Amino acid sequence: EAPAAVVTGAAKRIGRAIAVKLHQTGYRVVIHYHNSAEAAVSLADELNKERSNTAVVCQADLTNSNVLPASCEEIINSCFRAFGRCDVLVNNASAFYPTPLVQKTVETQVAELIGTNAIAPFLLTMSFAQRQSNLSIVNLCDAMVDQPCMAFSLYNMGKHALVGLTQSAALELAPYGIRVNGVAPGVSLLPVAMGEEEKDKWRRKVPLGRREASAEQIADAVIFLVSGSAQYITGSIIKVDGGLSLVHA
Amino acid sequence: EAPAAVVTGAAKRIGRAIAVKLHQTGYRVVIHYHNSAEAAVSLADELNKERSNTAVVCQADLTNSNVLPASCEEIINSCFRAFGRCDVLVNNASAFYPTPLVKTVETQVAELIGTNAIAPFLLTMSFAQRQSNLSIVNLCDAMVDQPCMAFSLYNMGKHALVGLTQSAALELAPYGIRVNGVAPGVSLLPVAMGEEEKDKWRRKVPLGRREASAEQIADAVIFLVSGSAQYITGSIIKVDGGLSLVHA
Amino acid sequence: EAPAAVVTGAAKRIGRAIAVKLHQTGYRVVIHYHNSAEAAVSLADELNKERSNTAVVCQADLTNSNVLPASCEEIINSCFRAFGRCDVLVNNASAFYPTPLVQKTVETQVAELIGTNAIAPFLLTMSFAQRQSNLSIVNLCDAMVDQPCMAFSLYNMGKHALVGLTQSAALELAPYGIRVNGVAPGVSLLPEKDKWRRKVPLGRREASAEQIADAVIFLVSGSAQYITGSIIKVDGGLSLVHA
Amino acid sequence: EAPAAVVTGAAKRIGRAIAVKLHQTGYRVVIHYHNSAEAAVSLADELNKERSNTAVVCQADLTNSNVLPASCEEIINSCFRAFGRCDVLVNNASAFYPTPLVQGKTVETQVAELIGTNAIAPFLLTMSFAQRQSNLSIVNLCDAMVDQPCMAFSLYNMGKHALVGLTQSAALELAPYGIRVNGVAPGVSLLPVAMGEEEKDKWRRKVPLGRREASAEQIADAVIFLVSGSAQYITGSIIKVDGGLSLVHA
Ligand SMILES: NC(=O)c1ccc[n+]([C@@H]2O[C@H](COP(=O)([O-])OP(=O)(O)OC[C@H]3O[C@@H](n4cnc5c(N)ncnc54)[C@H](OP(=O)(O)O)[C@@H]3O)[C@@H](O)[C@H]2O)c1
Ligand SMILES: NC(=O)c1ccc[n+]([C@@H]2O[C@H](COP(=O)([O-])OP(=O)(O)OC[C@H]3O[C@@H](n4cnc5c(N)ncnc54)[C@H](OP(=O)(O)O)[C@@H]3O)[C@@H](O)[C@H]2O)c1
Ligand SMILES: NC(=O)c1ccc[n+]([C@@H]2O[C@H](COP(=O)([O-])OP(=O)(O)OC[C@H]3O[C@@H](n4cnc5c(N)ncnc54)[C@H](OP(=O)(O)O)[C@@H]3O)[C@@H](O)[C@H]2O)c1
Ligand SMILES: NC(=O)c1ccc[n+]([C@@H]2O[C@H](COP(=O)([O-])OP(=O)(O)OC[C@H]3O[C@@H](n4cnc5c(N)ncnc54)[C@H](OP(=O)(O)O)[C@@H]3O)[C@@H](O)[C@H]2O)c1
Ligand SMILES: CCc1nc(N)nc(N)c1-c1ccc(Cl)cc1
Ligand SMILES: CCc1nc(N)nc(N)c1-c1ccc(Cl)cc1
Ligand SMILES: CCc1nc(N)nc(N)c1-c1ccc(Cl)cc1
Ligand SMILES: CCc1nc(N)nc(N)c1-c1ccc(Cl)cc1
Repeated sequence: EAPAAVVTGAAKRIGRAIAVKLHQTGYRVVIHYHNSAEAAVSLADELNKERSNTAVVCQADLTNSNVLPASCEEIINSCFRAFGRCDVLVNNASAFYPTPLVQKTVETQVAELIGTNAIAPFLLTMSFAQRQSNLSIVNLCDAMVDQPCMAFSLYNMGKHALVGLTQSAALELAPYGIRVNGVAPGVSLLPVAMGEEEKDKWRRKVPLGRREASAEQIADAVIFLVSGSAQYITGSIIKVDGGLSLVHA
Repeated sequence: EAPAAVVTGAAKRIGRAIAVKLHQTGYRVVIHYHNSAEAAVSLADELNKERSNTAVVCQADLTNSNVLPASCEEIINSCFRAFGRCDVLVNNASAFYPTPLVKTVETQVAELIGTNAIAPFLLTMSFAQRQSNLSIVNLCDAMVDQPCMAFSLYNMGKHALVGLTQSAALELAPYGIRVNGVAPGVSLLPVAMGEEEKDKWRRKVPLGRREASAEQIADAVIFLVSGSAQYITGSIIKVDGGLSLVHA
Repeated sequence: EAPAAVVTGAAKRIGRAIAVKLHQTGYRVVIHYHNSAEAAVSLADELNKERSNTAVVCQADLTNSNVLPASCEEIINSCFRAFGRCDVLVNNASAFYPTPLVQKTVETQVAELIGTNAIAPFLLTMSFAQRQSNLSIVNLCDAMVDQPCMAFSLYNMGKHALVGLTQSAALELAPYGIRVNGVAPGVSLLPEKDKWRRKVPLGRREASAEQIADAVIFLVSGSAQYITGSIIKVDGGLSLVHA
Repeated sequence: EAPAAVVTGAAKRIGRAIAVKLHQTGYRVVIHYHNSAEAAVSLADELNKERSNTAVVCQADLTNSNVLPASCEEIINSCFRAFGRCDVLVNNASAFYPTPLVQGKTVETQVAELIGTNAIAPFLLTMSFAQRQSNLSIVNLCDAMVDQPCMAFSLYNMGKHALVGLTQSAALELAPYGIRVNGVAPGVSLLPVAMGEEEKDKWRRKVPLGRREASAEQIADAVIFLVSGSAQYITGSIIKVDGGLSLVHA
């Protein structure tokens, strides 16, 4: 039978491209979404038009709270309910906004930024492992974590914690045959709210091509990590950043 | 006038040695503690016997919760109320216990990610908002990239603290606040640990086959807050006897 | 036309596996060797039996010396002469032995360890770029570079230098569309063996040269067109394991 | 009896600052130099005027060659010859110039100079320091920007990366001998003498902490900490002294 993957935040942008490319590869997919119901449903319909019964949606808020463990367990359970197995988890969903140190509550910001970027990946990892071929987890990291944007402390803290998770889970889950790796974009699809002049400023920084990564280029690295061509790779984080992280101030 | 410092988890072990050394250097100290009230008060009394009105205690749980921002604002405020200034913040307090992937898990998240990362972040916000050689020192972990098995939430917290160190160094540089870390390998070993297990850790350390004293950790904190470190920000100094360089 | 690749130290072990997989992928290949002429020619015979005139050999000593720049220019030129193009350079050749700090001359050891592991990759990079589509260079790094083996100072130095070359050349050659990346094995083909295997988290799977070659195939592919300056560890998780 | 230190490339700039601060701390010093004879002697005269017989000069080219091991052995021997002991080695001397990958000295001369001064001579001096053997240590002058390198400086960057590898490998292997091995990694400190003020200001404006380069004494302060008793458990560590520069994105 066909393997099955969960992709978080899969309705739009990079998560959509990952879900598409996994499906093209032969996976059945759970399209997790939070607010983007119409886009999630439209994607599942597109994938099911290609092969019936190969895509479902699953709604969840991945903000940290006392029920986040239950929500994460339910996302994994939704893959077993639909497809009878769960071979790949892709932790893609992520909040991003500034949290300046000097002048939503700050605890809501902690819950959203650390919850989506770190705690939900951790809880999803627990539930993936507990509910258990070529099993693997891919975490969407950030190649610029050590040269961060000013005023983004909580986002940066969350992405650093996700590197720690990737490493710790690779070590702990290797005996169960589950590999755990990361893909670290530099700039890929730019923020919807960002003006054209600012987008071009970011583009001009990238050595390879002076352009952002497509979503498909990011997804290409995810497909490699889940493939049989990566069977001895665990704990690794692949930068897909066009050289951006090597550029000095 | 004498500068003042806040040290979190200062009643015992490394945080106690840091508070002692800061005091010996000339700082007035806030000794934060959670459960260890008798040891925090005994330290305060020792330091005030050495020089009157130079130490106070401040109790707080640094577990993450809806009240943690207020608690961290109150720790910093305690230094201003006692001493009229707050020049140094040492984020030392830390929960450490296994969280296997295969207390509720959300309590473990609150304790391990709150003490190791969120409380340092909120303390950093409160310190900066209240603002000469100002600096913050974060107690990191030199083994964060070769972590102990089954310690994912602790490791996640310590990685998040590296990110805070860097992000806060960059954002607080314009205000003249330096932000750095000290990363022990093994220093004071857990008190429950049998000597046979302690000796196994000691044997791994290239430099002397022995754990760091708390005082050796504190010496790196004293350097980073001193005028000999005035250009250092965003740096994490390993104090690990070469342990992180040892392969499996 | 089919793209072409140079693989250094391609007669045996990892380099041989890389050459085979590039050839299977559709590359024409230059098989570099120093001492292993019989194995280089045996490999070329196997590859040419599959597709005629798709594999040649090239002899060079990659020890640093006054003639190393000309040797490296000749390896690159051999690819252009055989195949009319040179799309991929894999810097695989490497010397490995201990050089204790406290007690071949030490300067011969510098020439071999630093020359084969770092300087010849630098000179090959220069010649590859100067003679220039999906162009890329892949350097064989070491996943244990920051947890080095005791008494291997010069080997470790040269592998660190190779990381610096990977990064510096990625930046400088990006405007030319040449990507520069690394693959960092941990324990692959062993030179006591069991001791090492039991420490690898993914130790249920034997380490293989083909697994290393798979990462090289990804990095040279169109699936890696935005990837430059990246070093992929292929080590079963070994570098995550504390002492 | 006062401890003794060797500082390479100590006639001017950062290496002079390091020699001066070690001397102020109580060390006797060997001021190594290559071409800067007048500045080396000037400095040793100043230090000797402060306390007699506490500074000597030693001349040596640190370019790689088949004689480099003998030169490095001789530098260490000069410390024992003058002072009877050698407690600290500071590997400061360093060539720096561009070596573009795509197109005067031959490339092999550039290799010998850039990799010799930045890496091979530190390795040979480390071997001779250890063989000739309490608070013994080595400090290597690294570069905080080694992972965000300047365009066209590949050989310099390769040499600094190799020096990180040496720092770590020598820390591990020399720990049983009680010799600590650490690094200090400037971002921008004293700017090139050839650089125009406009270009210097471009660099200064990038630095978060103060929008200025490190003084030479700020770099020396980190060296003095690492050789001190306050660092007695620290080995294999590289301290950035960079004002936050390495944290700044493109
Ligand atoms: N784009 C880049 O250049 C870039 C650069 C560096 C790293 N990355 C990483 O790559 C991944 C994909 O980036 P992207 O730009 O495609 O991300 P994005 O568009 O900013 O976010 C992806 C999705 O995350 C989901 N999400 C946000 N908050 C959530 C919450 N509270 N609960 C559950 N889901 C939530 C949202 O789903 P709904 O729309 O359904 O609400 C959203 O569509 C992220 O991890 C990002 O950090 C991207
Ligand atoms: N010891 C080592 O070898 C070592 C190795 C690597 C890193 N480090 C780091 O170095 C720092 C000091 O280490 P240590 O061994 O001295 O630490 P420790 O003894 O484990 O803990 C220090 C103090 O943290 C406070 N703490 C724990 N949970 C708390 C909470 N919920 N709220 C507030 N405070 C809390 C406790 O204060 P009360 O007693 O008052 O409750 C405790 O005494 C830590 O950050 C540790 O991670 C140490
Ligand atoms: N095996 C592993 O586990 C492992 C681990 C970490 C990193 N790596 C990296 O992976 C790559 C391939 O490793 P491997 O074990 O397959 O290497 P290997 O067999 O030790 O050597 C590869 C080839 O390099 C060539 N070589 C050595 N010294 C030379 C010189 N002076 N001039 C020219 N060529 C020379 C030799 O070719 P000839 O036989 O023709 O003379 C040799 O067959 C290396 O860069 C290595 O450092 C491997
Ligand atoms: N300045 C900075 O901003 C900065 C930034 C990053 C790293 N660093 C590192 O910090 C250290 C000191 O920097 P600096 O700017 O003071 O260095 P520098 O002025 O460029 O060079 C220091 C000395 O190196 C000696 N040297 C050069 N080539 C030599 C050779 N072939 N043989 C022997 N000695 C040789 C020269 O001695 P003579 O004059 O006697 O010939 C020179 O005075 C260097 O390792 C540098 O890489 C500095
Ligand atoms: C808002 C898009 C976004 N979402 C998430 N989850 N993470 C990010 N790192 C970004 C991001 C992308 C490009 C730039 Cl230039 C800045 C931030
Ligand atoms: C329990 C002491 C402790 N507390 C905290 N906060 N962090 C740690 N990293 C440790 C610790 C020290 C030595 C060993 Cl061997 C293991 C863990
Ligand atoms: C001789 C094989 C070899 N050659 C080179 N060129 N580099 C290496 N790192 C090794 C190697 C492989 C396995 C072990 Cl355990 C140690 C070293
Ligand atoms: C020429 C001074 C110099 N010498 C050496 N040995 N290394 C360096 N890294 C520099 C240097 C300092 C500042 C700038 Cl901006 C650029 C280079």
